Amino acid sequence: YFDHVGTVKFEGKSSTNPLAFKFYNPDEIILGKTMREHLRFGVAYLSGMELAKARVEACFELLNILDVDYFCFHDRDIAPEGDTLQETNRNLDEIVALIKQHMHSSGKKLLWNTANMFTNPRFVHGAATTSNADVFAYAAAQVKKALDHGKELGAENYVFWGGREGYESLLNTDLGLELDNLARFLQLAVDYAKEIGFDAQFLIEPKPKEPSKHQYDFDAATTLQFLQKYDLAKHFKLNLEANHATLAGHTFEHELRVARINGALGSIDANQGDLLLGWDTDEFPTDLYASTLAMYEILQNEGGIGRGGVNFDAKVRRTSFEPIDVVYAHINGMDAFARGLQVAAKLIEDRAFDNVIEERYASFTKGIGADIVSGKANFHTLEAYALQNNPITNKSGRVELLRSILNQYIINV
Amino acid sequence: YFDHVGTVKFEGKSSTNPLAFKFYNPDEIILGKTMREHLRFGVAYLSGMELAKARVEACFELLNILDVDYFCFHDRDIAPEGDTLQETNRNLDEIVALIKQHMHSSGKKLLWNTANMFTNPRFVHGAATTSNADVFAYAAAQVKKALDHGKELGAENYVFWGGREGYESLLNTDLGLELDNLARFLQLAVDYAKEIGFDAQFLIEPKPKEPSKHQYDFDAATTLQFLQKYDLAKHFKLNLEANHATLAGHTFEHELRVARINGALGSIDANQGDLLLGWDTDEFPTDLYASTLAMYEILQNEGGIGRGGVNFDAKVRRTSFEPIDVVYAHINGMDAFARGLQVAAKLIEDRAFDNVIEERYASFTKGIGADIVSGKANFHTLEAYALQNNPITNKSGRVELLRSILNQYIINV
Amino acid sequence: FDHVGTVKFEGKSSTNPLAFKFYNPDEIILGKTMREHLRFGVAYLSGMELAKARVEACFELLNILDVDYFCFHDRDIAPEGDTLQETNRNLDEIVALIKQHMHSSGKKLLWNTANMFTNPRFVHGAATTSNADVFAYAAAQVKKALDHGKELGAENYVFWGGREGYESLLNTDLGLELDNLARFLQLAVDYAKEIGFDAQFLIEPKPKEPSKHQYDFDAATTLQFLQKYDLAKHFKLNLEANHATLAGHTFEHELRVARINGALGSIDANQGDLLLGWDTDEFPTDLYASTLAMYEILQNEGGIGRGGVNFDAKVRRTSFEPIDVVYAHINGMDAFARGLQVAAKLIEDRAFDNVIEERYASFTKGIGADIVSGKANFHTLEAYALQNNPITNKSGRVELLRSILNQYIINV
Amino acid sequence: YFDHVGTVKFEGKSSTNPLAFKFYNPDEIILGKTMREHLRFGVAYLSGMELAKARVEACFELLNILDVDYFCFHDRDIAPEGDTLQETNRNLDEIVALIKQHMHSSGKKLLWNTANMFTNPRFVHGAATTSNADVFAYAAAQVKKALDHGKELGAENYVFWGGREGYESLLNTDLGLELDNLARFLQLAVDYAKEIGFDAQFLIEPKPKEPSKHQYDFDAATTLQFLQKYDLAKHFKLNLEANHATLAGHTFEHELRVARINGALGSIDANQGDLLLGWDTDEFPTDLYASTLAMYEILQNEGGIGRGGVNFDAKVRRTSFEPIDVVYAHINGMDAFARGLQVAAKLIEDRAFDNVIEERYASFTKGIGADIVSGKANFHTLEAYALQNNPITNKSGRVELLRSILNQYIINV
Ligand SMILES: [Ca+2]
Ligand SMILES: [Ca+2]
Ligand SMILES: [Ca+2]
Ligand SMILES: [Ca+2]
Ligand SMILES: [Ca+2]
Ligand SMILES: [Ca+2]
Ligand SMILES: [Ca+2]
Ligand SMILES: [Ca+2]
Ligand SMILES: [Ca+2]
Ligand SMILES: [Ca+2]
Ligand SMILES: [Ca+2]
Ligand SMILES: [Ca+2]
Repeated sequence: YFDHVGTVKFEGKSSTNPLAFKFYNPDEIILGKTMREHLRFGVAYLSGMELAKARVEACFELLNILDVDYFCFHDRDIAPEGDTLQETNRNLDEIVALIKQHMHSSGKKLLWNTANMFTNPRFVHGAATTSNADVFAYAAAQVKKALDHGKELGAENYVFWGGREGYESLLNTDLGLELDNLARFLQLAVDYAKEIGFDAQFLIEPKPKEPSKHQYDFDAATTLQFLQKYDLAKHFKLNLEANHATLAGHTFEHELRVARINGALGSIDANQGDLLLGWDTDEFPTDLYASTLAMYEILQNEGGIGRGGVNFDAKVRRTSFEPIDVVYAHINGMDAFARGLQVAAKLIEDRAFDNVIEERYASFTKGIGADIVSGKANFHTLEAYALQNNPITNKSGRVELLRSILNQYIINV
Repeated sequence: YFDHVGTVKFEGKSSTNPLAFKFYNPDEIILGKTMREHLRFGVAYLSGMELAKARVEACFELLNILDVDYFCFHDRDIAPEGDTLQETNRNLDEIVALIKQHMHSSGKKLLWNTANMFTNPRFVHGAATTSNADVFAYAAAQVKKALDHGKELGAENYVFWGGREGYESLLNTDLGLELDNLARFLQLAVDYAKEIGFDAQFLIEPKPKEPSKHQYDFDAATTLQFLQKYDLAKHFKLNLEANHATLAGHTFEHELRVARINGALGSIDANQGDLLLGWDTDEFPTDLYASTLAMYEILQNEGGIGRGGVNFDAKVRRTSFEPIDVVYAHINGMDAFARGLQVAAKLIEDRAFDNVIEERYASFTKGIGADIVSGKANFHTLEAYALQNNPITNKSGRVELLRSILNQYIINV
Repeated sequence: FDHVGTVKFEGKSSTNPLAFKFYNPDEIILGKTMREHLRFGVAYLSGMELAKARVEACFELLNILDVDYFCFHDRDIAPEGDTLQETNRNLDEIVALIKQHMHSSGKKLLWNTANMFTNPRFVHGAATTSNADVFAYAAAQVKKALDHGKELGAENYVFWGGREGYESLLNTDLGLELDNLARFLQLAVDYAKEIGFDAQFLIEPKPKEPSKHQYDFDAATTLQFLQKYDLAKHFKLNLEANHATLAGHTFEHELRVARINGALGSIDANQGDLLLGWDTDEFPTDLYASTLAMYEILQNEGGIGRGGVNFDAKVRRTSFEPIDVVYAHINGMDAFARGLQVAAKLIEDRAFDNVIEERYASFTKGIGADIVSGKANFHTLEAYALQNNPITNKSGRVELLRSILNQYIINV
Repeated sequence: YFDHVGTVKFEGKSSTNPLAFKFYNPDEIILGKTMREHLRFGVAYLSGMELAKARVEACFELLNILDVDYFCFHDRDIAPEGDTLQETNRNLDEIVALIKQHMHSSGKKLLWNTANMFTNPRFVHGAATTSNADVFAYAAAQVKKALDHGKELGAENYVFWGGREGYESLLNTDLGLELDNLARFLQLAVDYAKEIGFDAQFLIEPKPKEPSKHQYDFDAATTLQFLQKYDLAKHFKLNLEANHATLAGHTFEHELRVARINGALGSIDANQGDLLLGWDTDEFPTDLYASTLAMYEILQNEGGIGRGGVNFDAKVRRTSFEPIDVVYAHINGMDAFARGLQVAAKLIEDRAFDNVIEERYASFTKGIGADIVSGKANFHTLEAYALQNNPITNKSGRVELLRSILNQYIINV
């Protein structure tokens, strides 16, 4: 299906073969784990049911071409809807059965599945946050079925994403009812997963906007505020998508670090936006700064990426319409994140940033700084200290110095 | 001296007097309350101490010119630093006593005061989130003094703003330590206000960025996430500044509604940015959509603006450098928000929006929708409902219709 | 449209949702009726059966709204065939039905255009394509549209951004693409001359979307291109409000730049959302933007001239009932009619012009007159400044002027 | 004084010396020319006259530390104003005499000088586009003096920059008069340079905004529209500043290519913005994509950078306040652009992009495409060709392929 016989192999950074990896060596050992284990790369997923069966075959062909172990899918992208909900689910069941056998034969694993509650017109007002309770019931039936399929196929995570949960205008929005109903829907899904013994990690993917004016899981901190408010934080981690970070006005590594220090870095969608375009372009990730600094955050996460992966939720350019461009595009993104891993790991091993940070904040490990951190110091004792009028000498933050190191490691590692 | 003898007075929407209110009639009653009480307008603040005393005289002259009942100040904006912290506080105490005098003779009240921990170079790395423990101690001494002065002058609120609390680069940032230390600082402040019996409402003002790349209290939701995480939410509401809403990628009314439904709409700074400029211009508020929709949110807040007010944290344009421009600018903003109050109050009384919202979400007050809201319905019963395959018919959201009504009321109320 | 009658003016107090609150087509404003000031335009089963039905729905909507002008794109009014010949046969057949409807209903064609955006052949652009075969098809399509524009009496003809730009400079021959864009536009000019097509040629700037950069980025950038290639004498601009803010400008900025360069040809009335980086094409509702747009248009030579105020806008995705098309045009028609009322009174009252006159009075006398005349040079200006006479600037009065704007929007 | 002493020297990519160039080897020959000549790096430029004289010393000390051959200055940055214009020019002349001798003894060259008509409050409304003719006269006297000084010191270019030439609001702007006066002023300057024999390349620096809402030289194409309209294009090239390109919504390499194909790539100011911050941050350039692609456009320019240079119009971060950070910051930017030159030259030498472009547009060098370029093809004949209905087959744009190549050369060159 992809104009490409054979598999893409690692050929080193000097190779001029456009169908070879320059940096992704799956077997390269980095800090005691292989690149394959560090990155856990995932790949995204005639008419009617015949087109669907052919899509199955093409998905696993591509997984074999790229030597990728993990895939993801949305229900409505693997099978067409029927004339009833029953027939929709029969069509899905049939295609799931084909996928399950391919997974067994090929040894491929389901990183996550999800429900597409975005495409069909019934979701024009959203799904959980719809104004039409009939749509909420259909959305529950659809996610119910998707949790069944996630359990059947052994999904390691299950994703809820922004779709159409937000608003076009606050003028016609009952904000409390929509947010309450979102929280009800998510808890109902948690209840159902527990009842069927589905032990995948639940993930929410923040997205700030597009196609809606505002979408409720705006960024990591906004989603965490909602999760904490509704007693859902214990059930959900975040699926962080690079382009959605920058759409929200943050760097990717900002979202990742916020997620990390709240125990909620669950998985990533590796792509990139165009910061001069206010929409979500979902380009395959090529920026070596973004991939280096993303893997820097991931490598410090408990268990690294953990049960998540580096998932290529990305779109070939409109002008890269040939089948082979799908292979070129993944090679672009896989080599960019493999280089990012190499560079990040060496930055971490050399404490290239950590030693500067240790020195920056050293005052909080001695004297009055230690007393602040320990809780001994209060406004009375801090004032008495400052009333000594000891000269205050700040230290440079060395931003340009560190930026030179980042450039040096990107090139030299 | 503002080149202006006497008071600005209401002269109706027909007046061509540039130094007269066209819409702010302080005694006009709207829904059982005067404009004065709805809006609770606030105004925000030779060398050395003589320049400082002159500035006090100019501030209360302006309060009298504008017939404004409330003012705000920052400590380092009202008095110069001395050669020691002791002398800085002596200078500040002397000016605070001159302010207390003018409050006596004029009856004007302190809406809030705050510590300016932005201007002096000791705060280059921040205040609570500084890398230098000596700066943390100075910041504590400064806020301790400001809480004393707030108590002494009867401040109804006390504001913490995000001046230097954030980062220039995550490369050199110990994020967890900075946020832990910000939470420690705010809790120490809470402790001290309780010890001295300072009963003002504590407020945090979100700001997403500028001057720094990222500032931690990015928007209402992000600040609420931090407050909830560190058990501080019970002590703080938000001071919402309109320009900071749009700088964060939200409308002002979005930030206000989010705060409102989390019980955290404490006060507002009334200004406006330029959405084509990304840098916090703090212009006086002139946009009648923004003022109407801000007042629409405030009127539905418990107690209206409550102990807060509509505070003109705004700057005349660089090209409006004459004294009289300060009066023109305030008339601009006071009339904009008075018109917004009139229009919003009639939109609420007529239920121009509430009737469309009521009909939009009516399905959640009966049938399967009521069972969703009550918790009776789960995935099993919702699926059984959806499996009936009853046709789903959504209703239009009528955005353009409501925008017509908004235009009509802004013009015709 | 689930609304059989005609929408009429019922004044500002009316609570009829299907009535104009500000657009009174007959109201006289500075010697001209609202109808002729604004020249409102409306922008336009399977296969040919669906095509014919859409013609009927178009003119049904023109009658509901009492609108005199319409626009269309060729590929939006007729389906393609299995050959170019068949595509033009389908197109000709629908054009014949539109012409009869124009005669019977009295409606006029503001402009037509060629849609060289949808079909996959234009993936790399039309005039700026990398594939010469596509350039040829593009020329054939515009040729046919110039013929239909002549046949239907189009007062303008529009070239718009579509796919003329780049996704990446890494693979772009910029000089060739711009040279070919100019070649294509000249050929079009050559052909309009042959058949006696007299309509005003217009270029619509768009800075980006779907592409990373589109070459007619804004008014000034398109003007730089037209001047470089000796095409400025043949083209004016079709200015769309959303494209101004997408380019980082206010709509009134683009309108004034176009106006002082004699290139304000026509407008597409809509609005974006300045918090969303994409071209939302909402029906215009912002009274500031509509007031200040009509302020610029009223000062253009002949007002909007041969152009019009064309509602190139889409209903919200959540406004999916037929009646919402009517509600949305009422929203935008009333917003721009109010804009005209306020702008005309501001102009009549010289509310801004008197302030501008005083602001720059220094350039009508003394050393300022010698600067303007060309008499003053660096030598005589230095001698003047070396007198060290005090410089006293005057306030720009921006906050004062904004209060006036608010007052007129509410009061006129 | 810069805490350094000695010269920064090249130590190669593996050095761990923070005070050594890792990529800038001034003597390395690349396509027949040294790095030093390719890049022509430029560096930017007690109270009263004593502080001014100390600044002269510190400037040339830094030029010797960095081994940089070119510098720039603004008149009001090198000498304080006097109590009269005569005194201002006497102060300026005295400092210019000191700089002239330093240039002779040190062998450093003046890349460009300019007039600062931004700081003093007389320019609150602008300079050439002021509303006050008295200010226009002062502006004329100041530029006249700067052209005198530029000729005396042998400036190779002379810069006009954005300052406050724009508007705060169109409500109070006579746009035609301001633009006419801008053109008059620039022609007066051209006249005067001719009269004194000043042979430097005149340059205009585009800037879209900040501090003003709109600045007239918005970007390259907008400035070119102005230069063509007023018959000034024959006299001016552009000084392209990287942060101003992105502030205007363009990439830096876009502005450079637009300048280059219009004969107007005169010089550059090498810095970078933050595309998530809406204001002009003027950070030292570190992004290897931006520096690579900028040197890519420059190397294809007639004569490369020509009489211009790669000028570091950049500011150290607020938090990098130690003197040594100035050295670290230039090492960061000089190594970034030296690496950019290495990578760009090999990309150009290998025709890594040019061969893909040659094939992409091959259709225009034969058949109907040649008739199009030749002018022979017209609408009648192109339609005849299209009416044969021959299959249209487009070829992929290969963007992801090309991005992989860019990444590979950045690492491997
Ligand atoms: Ca909603
Ligand atoms: Ca996306
Ligand atoms: Ca995703
Ligand atoms: Ca910090
Ligand atoms: Ca502000
Ligand atoms: Ca504030
Ligand atoms: Ca192109
Ligand atoms: Ca558009
Ligand atoms: Ca348009
Ligand atoms: Ca101006
Ligand atoms: Ca700059
Ligand atoms: Ca510059």
